[PDB]
Amino acid sequence: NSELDRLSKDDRNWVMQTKDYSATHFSRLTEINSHNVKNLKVAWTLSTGTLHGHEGAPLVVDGIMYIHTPFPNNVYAVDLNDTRKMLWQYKPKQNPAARAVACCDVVNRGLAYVPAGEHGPAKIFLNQLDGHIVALNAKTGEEIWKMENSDIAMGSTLTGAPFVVKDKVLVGSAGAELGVRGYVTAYNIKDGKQEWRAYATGPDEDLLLDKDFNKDNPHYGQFGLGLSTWEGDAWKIGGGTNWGWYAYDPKLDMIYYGSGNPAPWNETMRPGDNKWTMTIWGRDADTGRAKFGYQKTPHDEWDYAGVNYMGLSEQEVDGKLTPLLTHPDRNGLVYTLNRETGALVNAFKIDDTVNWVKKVDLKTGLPIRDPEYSTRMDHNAKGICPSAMGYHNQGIESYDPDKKLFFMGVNHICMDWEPFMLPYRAGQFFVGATLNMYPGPKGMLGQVKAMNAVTGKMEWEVPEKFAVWGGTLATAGDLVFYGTLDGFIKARDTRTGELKWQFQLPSGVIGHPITYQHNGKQYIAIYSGVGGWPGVGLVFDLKDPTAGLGAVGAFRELAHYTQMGGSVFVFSL
Amino acid sequence: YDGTHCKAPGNCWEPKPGYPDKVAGSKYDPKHDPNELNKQAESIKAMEARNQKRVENYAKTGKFVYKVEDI
Repeated sequence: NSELDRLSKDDRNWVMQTKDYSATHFSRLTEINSHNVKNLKVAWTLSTGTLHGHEGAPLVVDGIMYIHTPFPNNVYAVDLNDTRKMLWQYKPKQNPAARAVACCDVVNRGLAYVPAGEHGPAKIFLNQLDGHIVALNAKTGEEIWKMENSDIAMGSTLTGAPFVVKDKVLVGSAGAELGVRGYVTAYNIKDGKQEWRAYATGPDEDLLLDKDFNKDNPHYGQFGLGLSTWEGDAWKIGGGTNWGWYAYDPKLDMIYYGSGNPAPWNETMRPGDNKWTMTIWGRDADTGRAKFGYQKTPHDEWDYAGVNYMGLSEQEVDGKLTPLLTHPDRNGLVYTLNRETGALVNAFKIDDTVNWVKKVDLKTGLPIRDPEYSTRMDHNAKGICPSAMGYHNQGIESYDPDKKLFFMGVNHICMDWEPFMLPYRAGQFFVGATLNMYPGPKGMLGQVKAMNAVTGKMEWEVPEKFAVWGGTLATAGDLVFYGTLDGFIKARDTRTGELKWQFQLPSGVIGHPITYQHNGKQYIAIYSGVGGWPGVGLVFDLKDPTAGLGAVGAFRELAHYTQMGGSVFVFSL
Repeated sequence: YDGTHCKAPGNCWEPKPGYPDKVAGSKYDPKHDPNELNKQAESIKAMEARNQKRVENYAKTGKFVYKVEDI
């Protein structure tokens, strides 16, 4: 959408969760900088009125801040000239049974926005846990249209944010832990009409492939693989849901996202490559037809769900300036591909302790597996890094184009794993593995790292007591801001990693910071409200270390530092 | 199974030592009920048909109505 793209370039706005179609999470604002951030104070605050994990962050457009919650996914609008009043509210009525098919808390990654419109007025889009895509009038909160994307009776929910591209809004999927076969859908923003729907497994017509699919890298695989890499009809329940983030290159008119893990977690029940789960896609915007598809994790054994963010940049590769995507996967590799051809440029370990894979051979594109860290029936596999929580999860990260560095919140979590046999019944969980998690070999649960994604050169690395889950915001002030699960917002100098500021929020953070200018002043805003997968033990009062899909044991200390919460904090000088 | 021996481009799966090429008829046979397998696709067809009703009604009247019984 060219007008949304133009609004994203204005520092008064934060128009999409990823900030802009490149997912830079980088602000050119410098009022707040490495030399004065120690004086940052709380300016004002809001309560969201819910508990549970608060993922994503607010949007700001045309002087209005938009806030969203976890289930029941309430939405509200605040005029930034009158911060105490809610301009409008939208309060969905959803079946409470939606909560029972959410594996890892009732999180929602947030709103999208489109400006007015041949279509006509400016709209806010909300994905509800219960599977509905909702278009609201951005100024009044009036419900314009609402469509059913996903059915909770099949264990199929929504948790990823909508994504606006031209006259379409894209809606993902969720429920791979319940055998949901993944699909992404484009709806027309005017009337909610479904334009196209691309599945992650099964016959080629369902996958929605370009005639020239993977022409540039035929060794990735081309046609028939969404059937031929499964045994029989196991693809029908085969996972590949897309609940993370997208990027878009308007010049190529291509959308990029990752499909999630295959189902069940028990690898022995689904022999084959399981394509096209775990895949980095480049799809044409109008038609949804994939121009490339790279499978990062063939035949997944570890739930390295391939949904993490895609950060676009333009960098030199062997002296030639190249359009790229960079993608820190759950599997502990950082992928950089040519975002026009899909060619692999690099795939390096985000931390050297990753052990499921020895290395990725860049010519074949294949990860060379270490059978010592495989999983399989009738074996308890021990010491695999990463755990299923990943060395990177759902946090949107940030890119400083002047330094050519990505800044990432990283997890340091390892696991034991043993599968078990179980039947598929629609609407029931379909996991089939028992996990125990714990800190990786360096001994802590989190890190923040700065890296060059072409060379793999780490500029700096620092430990964090817990996994850094919510992603990052970087600025021309030479700062990277992030929240921690234990309930801080922090700012570090981007040249060195040095900690310059910290503030104690009410609750842990699982979303990202934003920044924007309003009436000539810079603000930083963030949600506080712990939950999601690391917070499942404290949110649901669980005590068995293997509960919460193995997260409970690893995160058992978190409840010593934070309670649930639900608030927005806004800071300024 | 190191992931590098490929039967065809994009198809490199091998059984681990001692495990079967095919699961059907093995001790690891998932024995899925074809009827359970088909439920989510049937549910999708039904949502798609309801949504098309809502779209058609909007094109006909110029007013959005969610509840398909009220059309």
